[PDB]
This record gives sequence, C-alpha cells and structure tokens, in this order.
Amino acid sequence: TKTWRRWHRRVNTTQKRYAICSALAASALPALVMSKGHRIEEVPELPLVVE
Amino acid sequence: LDDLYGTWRKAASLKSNYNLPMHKMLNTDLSRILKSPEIQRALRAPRKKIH
Amino acid sequence: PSRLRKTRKLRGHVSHGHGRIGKHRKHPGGRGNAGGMHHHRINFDKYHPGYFGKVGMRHYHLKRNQSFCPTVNLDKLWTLVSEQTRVNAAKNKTGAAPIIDVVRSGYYKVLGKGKLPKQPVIVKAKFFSRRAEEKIKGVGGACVLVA
Amino acid sequence: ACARPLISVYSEKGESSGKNVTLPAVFKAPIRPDIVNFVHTNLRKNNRQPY
Amino acid sequence: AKSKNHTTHNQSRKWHRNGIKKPRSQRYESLKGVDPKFLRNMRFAKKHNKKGLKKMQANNAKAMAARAEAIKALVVSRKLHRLAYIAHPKLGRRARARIARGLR
Amino acid sequence: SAHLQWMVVRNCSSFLIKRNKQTYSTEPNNLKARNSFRYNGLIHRKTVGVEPAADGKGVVVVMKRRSGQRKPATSYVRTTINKNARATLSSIRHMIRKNKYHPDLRMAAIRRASAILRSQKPVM
Amino acid sequence: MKFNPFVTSDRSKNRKRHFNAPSHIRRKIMSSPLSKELRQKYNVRSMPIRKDDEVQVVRGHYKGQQIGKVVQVYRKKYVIYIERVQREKANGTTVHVGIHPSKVVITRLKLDKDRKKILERKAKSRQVGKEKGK
Amino acid sequence: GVDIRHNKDRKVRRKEPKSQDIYLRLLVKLYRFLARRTNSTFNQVVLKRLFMSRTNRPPLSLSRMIRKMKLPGRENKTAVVVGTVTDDVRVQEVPKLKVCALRVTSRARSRILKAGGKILTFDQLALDSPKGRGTVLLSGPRKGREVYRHFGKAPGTPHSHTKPYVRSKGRKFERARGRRASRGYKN
RNA sequence: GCCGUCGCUGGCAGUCGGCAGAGCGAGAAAGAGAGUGGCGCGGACGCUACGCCGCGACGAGUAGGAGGGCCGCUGCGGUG
RNA sequence: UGGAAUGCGAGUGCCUAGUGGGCCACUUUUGGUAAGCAGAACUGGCGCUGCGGGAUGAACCGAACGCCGGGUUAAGGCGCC
RNA sequence: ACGGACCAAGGAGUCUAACACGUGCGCGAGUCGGGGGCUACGAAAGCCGCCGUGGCGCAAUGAAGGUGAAGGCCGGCGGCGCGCCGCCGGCCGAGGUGGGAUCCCGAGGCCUUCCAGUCCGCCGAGGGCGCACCACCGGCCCGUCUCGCCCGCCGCGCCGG
RNA sequence: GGCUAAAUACCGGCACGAGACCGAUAGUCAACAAGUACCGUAAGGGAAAGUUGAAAAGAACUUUGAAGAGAGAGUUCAAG
Ligand SMILES: [Mg+2]
Ligand SMILES: [Mg+2]
Ligand SMILES: [Mg+2]
Ligand SMILES: [Mg+2]
Ligand SMILES: [Mg+2]
Ligand SMILES: [Mg+2]
Ligand SMILES: [Mg+2]
Ligand SMILES: [Mg+2]
Ligand SMILES: [Mg+2]
Ligand SMILES: [Mg+2]
Ligand SMILES: [Mg+2]
Ligand SMILES: [Mg+2]
Ligand SMILES: [Mg+2]
Ligand SMILES: [Mg+2]
Ligand SMILES: [Mg+2]
Ligand SMILES: [Mg+2]
Ligand SMILES: [Mg+2]
Ligand SMILES: [Mg+2]
Ligand SMILES: [Mg+2]
Ligand SMILES: [Mg+2]
Ligand SMILES: [Mg+2]
Ligand SMILES: [Mg+2]
Ligand SMILES: [Mg+2]
Ligand SMILES: [Mg+2]
Ligand SMILES: [Mg+2]
Ligand SMILES: [Mg+2]
Ligand SMILES: [Mg+2]
Ligand SMILES: [Mg+2]
Ligand SMILES: [Mg+2]
Repeated sequence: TKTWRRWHRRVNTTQKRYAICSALAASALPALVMSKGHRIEEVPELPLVVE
Repeated sequence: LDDLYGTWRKAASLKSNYNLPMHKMLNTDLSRILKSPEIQRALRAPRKKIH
Repeated sequence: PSRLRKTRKLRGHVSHGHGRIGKHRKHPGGRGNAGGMHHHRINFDKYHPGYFGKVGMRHYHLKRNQSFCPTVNLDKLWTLVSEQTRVNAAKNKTGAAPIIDVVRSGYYKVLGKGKLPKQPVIVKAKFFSRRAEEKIKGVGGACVLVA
Repeated sequence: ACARPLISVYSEKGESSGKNVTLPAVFKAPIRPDIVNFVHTNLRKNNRQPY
Repeated sequence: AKSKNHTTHNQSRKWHRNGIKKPRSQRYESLKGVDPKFLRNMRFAKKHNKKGLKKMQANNAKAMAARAEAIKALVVSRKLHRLAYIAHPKLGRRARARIARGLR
Repeated sequence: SAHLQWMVVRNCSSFLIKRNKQTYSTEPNNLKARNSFRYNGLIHRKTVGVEPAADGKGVVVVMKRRSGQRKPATSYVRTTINKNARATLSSIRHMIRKNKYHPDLRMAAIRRASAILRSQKPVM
Repeated sequence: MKFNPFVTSDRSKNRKRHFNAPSHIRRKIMSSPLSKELRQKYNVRSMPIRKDDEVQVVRGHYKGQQIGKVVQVYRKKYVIYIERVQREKANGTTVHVGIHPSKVVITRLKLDKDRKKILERKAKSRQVGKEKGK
Repeated sequence: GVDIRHNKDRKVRRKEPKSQDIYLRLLVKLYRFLARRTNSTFNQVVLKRLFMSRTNRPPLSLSRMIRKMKLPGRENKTAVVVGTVTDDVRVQEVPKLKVCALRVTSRARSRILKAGGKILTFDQLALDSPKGRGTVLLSGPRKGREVYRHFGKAPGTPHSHTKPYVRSKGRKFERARGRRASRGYKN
C-alpha cells in the first residue's frame, strides 16, 4: 500500500447543496425521524423552534 | 433559511446564485392520483379472474 | 470498491480470467507503442492513419498568444448585451442603433452563421468576416473596427 | 407541494409562545436519499488520514 | 517444427453461426460512380426543375378539376346456410328473438 | 407524502428487521408487524393500532387524528376497552366501519384484539 | 471532551506514562479520598497517601469497618501494605496483602509541616474555584 | 432433446430504470399502471422511455421544440418530452407552449413563463389527459453526442469520414502517411 | 410431480361496502352510458408493487463473459 | 386476389474476453511400397460431452444431460457370468 | 508425463496516471474552484463571482500566409442580345423525397318495446401533420484544380473581392 | 565585481499530536538483555524469542524412592 492512494473525493457544489436541501426537507417528516430511531413520540411539533 | 436558500421564486441571498432544486413531480400522492375520476374513467375493467 | 470488482468472482478459477492455453505473460507484444511499423501495422493503419512521417514547416519559438483570436457567431451575438437593449431597440422609434462591443465580451473575430433579428446594430469588433459583414448590411447596421 | 404552513415558536418553558414563522421553502425540496448517500460516502472520505 | 498450413474445416459453420446476410437493399441507391457529364446534366436538371412549377400547377389542378367530369360522369346446404345466419351475433339477433318468443 | 416516505422507509428504517428469510417491522402502530406499505403505522395520514392495556385487562385502540399531522404530541387518540371479548370486537368494528376509517385494516384489528384477549386470559 | 492539543488522548501512551512514571509522580498517582469527617473540616477531596496514616478499606475481600495503620507504601508496585490486611502462606508465616490506594479511604491524616501546606493549598485553590463559579 | 439455439433467448430490453431515485420510481409506477390498464400505446412509450438511460433520452432545445411544434395542424397540443428541455439562446421569439418534461433549465422556465406557456409535469399530464390525447411526443437528437463521430468504418479506409481518437489535433498529429497522397497514400 | 431460466415487453392500485351492490374467459372493431319526445349494521386472504399472481416453452458445457448471493473475512459511518 | 411452397418477429449500434499447436471419421483426394505417416476438399464428431451398446475404448451405433414416479423405445441383445 | 509424506498459519490481477466505452447523479451552451483567499471530531464542513484566471465545450480547414459555415420571388436602373449581368428599394422566409413510434381528423357504428332526438365516451374505412433514426438528392464553410466574366477605391496595383 | 529576509524543501535530530493502518509467521530485522546471539579472516550477513494469577497467595506438612519423580494435603473462583 502506498501513500499516494486517492484518499479525498470532491463533489459538485450544487450537488452538496442538493444534498443539504434534501437532508433538511427530510427532517420535517414524523416518519423519517421516527424511522431513524429518535424518540419523538411527545415532541409538540417537528420543526422544533425555540426562543 | 430563506436568506440562505430561499423559495423557488426568490433566489438565495447569502449564496451567489442558488435556487432550490425543482421538483420532478408535484402531487406525490399517487393514491389520490390513481383513484381520481379523471383517470378512473379512462380504464378497462379489471380482469381479476384466475384461469 | 473491491467488493464490486471482477476479481471477487475470479477466486477459485485457475487462470483468473486470463486463459489456460495462452497464459497471462508479462509483455507478449513489447512495451508501449512498440512495433508500430512491423507487427502492429494493421492497427496503426486501421485506427491511427497518418501517425508516421513529417509534414509542413517547423516554428521554433511559438508563442500561443500572438495568434489569439476567439470568435463569436451572429446567432449568439445578440446574447452579449442585456435583454432590455434588444427589446429597447425593438420598441425604439428614433432609429437609434445599440453598440455591441465584442472585444469587451472577449471575442476578436465575428463569424456570421446564424440569422439576425431585423433591427440595426453597431458591431465593434477587431476582425470581421465577409459574410458576417454582409448579414449586417442586409439587415441595416455598421461594422466598426477597433485596433 | 406549495402550501407552506406557519410553525409556532416554543417558549423555554415548553409552552408555545405567540411568535410564528412561516415554514421556509427548504422544507419542501425533493427528498433524494440516493443523492444524500452518494454525497455522504464521498464527503466523509475526505476527513481520512493516510496509512 | 512443422505446423498445419491451412484449412477451411470449421469455416463453413462459423459463417452460418451468425448467418450470411445479403446487403441492406434500400430504395434510392447512391449516385456515386455514375459518369460525370451525365450526373452534371442531372444536377442542372434538378437545379431548374422549379423553373416550371407555376406551369405545373396549371396542369395538375387542371386534370384534377377534370377528374370531376371524369368520375361524376360514371356516377354448402340451405340447412347450414340458415344455421350459419341464426348463429350470427348481430345478423341473427332477430332470427334469434323470433325463436325466443317462439316458446310463449 | 405517504408513498414518498414509504419509498424512503422501505429499506433503510430502524424498525425493519431482516433475518431467517423473513422481514418484519417494529413500528409502534403496525399491526401484523410486517413491513408493507398497507400495514405501516407511520407512513399514512390515518393509521390504526391495537395495543394491550397497560394493566392486566383491556385493549387500547390508537387512532391517528387528521387535523394534527406535524404535531406528534397531539396526533394520536387512545381508547381503553376493558370489556368482554365480544363487545370490544364489535366496538373496534364499529370504530372502523361506521367511521369509514382505513377500512381495509378491520379484520387485522379484530384478529389483533383477539390475540390480546387470548394472551390476557388465565393461562392453562 | 478534552481540547488541549498538547495532552495525549491515546490509550497506549497513557498506559505507558502510567507504568514508566517516576516515583515522585507515582506519589500523586497513588492518591486516596478523604473520609467525609475530614472533608467537611478541610475542604479537600483526596490526598497523596503517606506512610503513617490511618485508613479503612472499602473494596475487595478485606473491605470493612476495621481501621488500620498504613505500614508501608510500595510505590514501585503501585500498592500499600496496611497493619492488619494480611494472609498466611502455606507454612504459616504472614504477609501483608497489598491494597490499591483508590480502594481505601483515609480516616486520620499524619499532619506534618508539609501535609499542612498541601492541605492549605488545596483549600485555597478550592475557595478560588468557588468564587470563580459563584 | 430439441435442436433449438438459445443464443437469443434472453431479450435485453430494460425491464426497469437503473436509477434509484424515488421521484422517478414513482412516475414509473404510475405509468406502468397506465400502460397496462389502458389500451393507449402512448403510456407504453412513455414508460419505455422512462426506463432509458441518460444517453438515450438526450436534451431538447427550445428552438427545435419551436420548429417541431410549428408544423401545420398540431396547434393547441401539449409537447411531451422524456428528457430535459434546455434553453436555446439563439432564438428571439418564444410562443406560448403547453409542455411536459422531466427537467426544464432555469433559463428556459423564465422564457416560457414570460411568454405565457404552461410547464406541466408527468403527473399533471397524466391527470389532464390520461390516454394522452392532444399530445406531441418529442425526443432530442441522439447522434448529437460527439461519441457518434468515432463510430462506423474505422479511419484509414476508403471514404470513411470517421473521427479518430487523438490526444490533440494539430499539424503533426496523424497527418503524414495515411492521409497524404504524397507520403505513402491516402484513403 | 418438484426446482430454476426464458418468453408472454402477461394479470393485480377494484380491498371501488347501508355515501354498498361486489362482474369483465368471451369466437366476431366498439356503453352492464346519461338525459330528450311518442327486521337483523354483516362480508376470508391480499399489495415488503424492488410486491404478489397466472400461463406455456426450455435446463450440457472447457477457454471466456455476465448476473444473483438473507454466502463468508476484517475495519468505518449510522441503526438494533 | 400483397402475385410459388413451408417455416419463423426482425433490423440496427457500441464495448468486448478467450482463440490463432488441433485430431478423428464417411466420401473425394496429392506424396509415399505402405504406416496409429505427411498433405488438402465437403459434412459430422472428439477437443468443450455425460448416458445405453461395441468385454474393454477421446473419435464407432444409438442418443446428447435440471431432480424424481409410472409406461415405451433406439443401437444392441435374451444357455450362465 | 511432471508437482504432491502428513497438519497448522501465511500466499498470488494491487494502487497511481492516461485513454475509450457503458452506466448513475447535478447543472446544462454552458460547466468546474481542483490553486488561492475568507470564516475534540475539524487535516472536516461552509463561503468567495471584480477570485472562472484557466481547462474542456461552443468552428472548422490549410504546411502555411490566412480564410471561416441557406436563400428566393418583386419591381425600378445600366449592360449584353427575350433571358441574363450587375444596382438599388420591397416582402417571403432555414431544404426536399422515401420509410417513420406517436398524435390529429372520422364515413360508419357500439341494442334492450318503438322512432326522432342532443351530450358524454369508445371502435373504425380513409385522410393528414410527422419525433428520433436510416437511405438518397440538394445547399453551406476551408484546402485544391479547371473555365471564365465583373465589381471595389486613401494609396489603381505583381491590389482586394 | 559583491551583498540581500519572506513566500520554498526536509524518510536525519530533539519534543509533540493523530489514524477507517498491522496486531506477535503481521507491524521496523528488532513489542523481549536486537543490530543482540550467531556465521564469515574481513567487507558484511544477521535471527528465534510477548501472555501463571486479582494478588505468589509460587503447594507448608505427611509419605515411597538416592534423586528426578510420584501419592496424599493445602493456596485460588479455578491448578481442568
Ligand atoms: Mg471457467
Ligand atoms: Mg497457469
Ligand atoms: Mg477474461
Ligand atoms: Mg496472448
Ligand atoms: Mg499483463
Ligand atoms: Mg520486417
Ligand atoms: Mg431438453
Ligand atoms: Mg446448463
Ligand atoms: Mg498452428
Ligand atoms: Mg500457441
Ligand atoms: Mg503429425
Ligand atoms: Mg493426419
Ligand atoms: Mg477435454
Ligand atoms: Mg485442448
Ligand atoms: Mg460444441
Ligand atoms: Mg459425443
Ligand atoms: Mg470388441
Ligand atoms: Mg515439467
Ligand atoms: Mg515427489
Ligand atoms: Mg490461510
Ligand atoms: Mg477499448
Ligand atoms: Mg460517461
Ligand atoms: Mg488542454
Ligand atoms: Mg484529529
Ligand atoms: Mg511472532
Ligand atoms: Mg507466533
Ligand atoms: Mg498468537
Ligand atoms: Mg516479527
Ligand atoms: Mg506462533
């Protein structure tokens, strides 16, 4: 094994932004959060905002 | 979040040129699509007999 | 991903995908582009025709920026200015003609391929083509030169 | 879809305050788990050290 | 080190494994090869075929109006033949009704 | 939407369990516990659950109200039925039919509210 | 977490700085908690164990309410020998059973002219941390 | 035993899309339903094109959609595409168009909406006209890719204008022997 | 009889239920269409649609190719 | 009246491993006295291929292979093995 | 014919660069910050657009000097001798033929006692616009050859078109 | 004829931190009294070798035999 193996990958900026918007649009769905395992059976509302 | 990404008509203000990715389909409820009189009327009767 | 590669289904078969009769030896044809004239002539003639020989004059100290000339076609000439300049010249009535400066956009020569919209223009450019200038006269317009 | 509700900020005592905020448009972008995964399994190859 | 010199043994079967197919017969075959002077006069004929258009309609519409005075001038056994008519789903609908009423 | 988050949950859930050539699901309000679009208790807009009552006897029924959809706290309504084995199996039946509330789940709900009574009788 | 970029979170480096520690560092390593009767007196939670201190074992086979004098501090084995924690060899002679300082609580310090300096030091920096917090 | 040959028993058509996105795998569900439950050979073609790879459904240009929707007769119809609708900056006038495609670039949405046309989706189309009555199927140029210029008869062959694979193109890159009638020959 | 592959680019979102009416196998291109005048509250299963179901034909194989492995090994991000 | 019969869905495009020592047989066939020899032509095989027969067997006769029950055959057989 | 007494562990298509095709994804006549700069895990992630220089794509052709990608009809004027040539002012406008998924029209018809009788649908003789693609013929750009006649003007020419 | 920092390089040295690396036939040849033992006249070549248990509590004492060795007994959660 050598040290000039390709370790790092580069991604398109518009695709990192597509992935961020897709990872935020999926955090406001009770099913997609209760399926990741979180125990949110008593959260009053999913987009939980505080003062 | 809107000044960062922003709705599909107002661009992103904090980024240089970014608009939320468009949608490949709007009414993602293909149950409501499929049991709708528009489409329900344009179908042949189901051949649900096993021979 | 090695787990997706082809050497993961090749465990247990003796020749490892490479032949029983003719083994996978090291260099059974020479290294690199060897035998371009002797035993790889059918390939260097069926796929790289004209690869062998000289032609033309040499140019020792070539500098790639004396011969700099990026071109723009007439079809996308009207794309250099904003939209409220072409429609402002549409709604215009005093015959005024917008000045499209091309060397300001980054092209030196103007080639004339596409159609033009019927309105006058003043195309500032460094070099013009005969047809590019005729398509501009035939619509009414001036071909300014800029050194 | 297009209907963006009005989430309600929750005071620090748990009870909902009076402040409301209209759901930013990011929370309706398309959910693309394949894009999210492709981006994650490439971006986390970058924090890796040689060996 | 004498090796077999030449053979055609398996060849007549490799040829037929993927068939021997006649070439693709298309209409409007190419005009490459035809003699220059002839194909130059055929190009001068095409270049000017349009020159006799407004005279060509004057005849096509003529014989098409004449097409009006052309066309508007002219303008095994009884048993199994009756059963093959009663047994027609559409044509035999009334010979069938005449029998259905028959049993009343 | 339902079909969207089902096309997201069909394989990368945390309740999904895959061993012994079977594939069940441990969702809260999944009755028959099997991984399917129809019986999943988190994807739809109206689900039904039939749990055992917290004490010894009874069967709780958990309907998901329509109005509150992004409010997990005030989303589900629960009704404890501590009655005989038949009145409760005609009350769940009415709760589902007369309300016309996800009606293809009724026989599953009866079979589950019978499994609970059977697993709450005195053993032998 | 720890954010000091100069401290070693590695495992084997702490497991090596432990076993190859010099004696004067092994003295701090072999500290021991104070009993809740001297804690409310001195405002000090633990002290490097000295020789002539009275102690009481809390974890192990010899854990109880018997108090004993620390007989010796065998800092090379990271252990101490107390008065009446012992064992009988096969022939009959008795040996002192070593106890780790962390499994034993001190009930009467041996106040020197230096253990008083260490106590007042800890007390000082503790009132300084209480004023730093309150 | 029977003396058949199984060389061609496995038909190689695409049974389903190779992508794993779920806004396409739902369109393909709706259109596979329409395809099997209707007798319209439109839905079957839309489905068979929703399977096709990204190189078989190429982009359309706005100008080519203009000249393909200006043909006489097909007015007030919806232009259906399965690929994407790219912009065409070398066209100045845009009419009103009812369109339905998978993608419309952010500088062609502008032009079409400022013109006044509609931009439907495939679900909107399936609800408007299930059997696809009033539509115009289109598809972008397939031989537009530069790849199709190296395909055909190999270069260095009488009358084979096929493009070769060369590092760079210049005076001294494959211009000497199999090209000059002087140096050797040419084809 | 059973297993599998291929083909039918086959069928099934119709589980349309007291807001009900339970059908599309039958030789013959197309509507169990509209209007316009002469008690007892009841009804199995299904549908991870990447799923389920029905039909036929087929099943050798070195070199080689491809696919599918809820076959196996070690570590990483999540999750049980 | 889609202009003979019978049969059968075809057409097209890229990328491509392995191979480039062959051998046998019916028939024709060249050198050689001939050869289990050297060399060609057509087709079928062995190689890459089991199974029943030929006692045995690369190539001969029958016949080509998923795993099984019943029935019937091929080529070969039916004093005993 | 060669290797092999036995058992355990180790043991052989790897990584980098280039290229080609296929495939998934984002954007799309654009595209990309990879270099640089700004803001524990984090050496990560985010951001820059007056950081897109530059690469590749958007134009080819010639060794080069260089050049560099539809036209037609209409009048009016000069010339040759009814056409053409040039010259000004009009309007029309990006080829065609064959096959061609798809879509469009629709003669006629799809039953319930009997005729007229509208809306909704569906089938359908025949007729159309024709996607992509394929064949063929034209057209356009550069190099080259042949035969020719004309137009341009600050420099009239071994000039330019 | 002459001088000149910064941006630049660093598998040696001192002091550090980390790891999708190997985990004692691997990882340095060398986790251990390793460039040691050993070989060679020399230049040089150059290994094998980690693990009782929490703590030695490392079996007192009795007994056969000259002893090694046993048979009892005891320590330990366990001498398996
Ligand atoms: Mg093999
Ligand atoms: Mg080998
Ligand atoms: Mg291979
Ligand atoms: Mg080879
Ligand atoms: Mg090799
Ligand atoms: Mg030679
Ligand atoms: Mg068979
Ligand atoms: Mg097989
Ligand atoms: Mg040979
Ligand atoms: Mg060989
Ligand atoms: Mg021989
Ligand atoms: Mg021979
Ligand atoms: Mg063999
Ligand atoms: Mg062989
Ligand atoms: Mg074979
Ligand atoms: Mg055989
Ligand atoms: Mg014999
Ligand atoms: Mg050998
Ligand atoms: Mg041997
Ligand atoms: Mg091994
Ligand atoms: Mg290749
Ligand atoms: Mg590609
Ligand atoms: Mg370059
Ligand atoms: Mg770190
Ligand atoms: Mg070892
Ligand atoms: Mg070892
Ligand atoms: Mg070991
Ligand atoms: Mg070692
Ligand atoms: Mg070992």
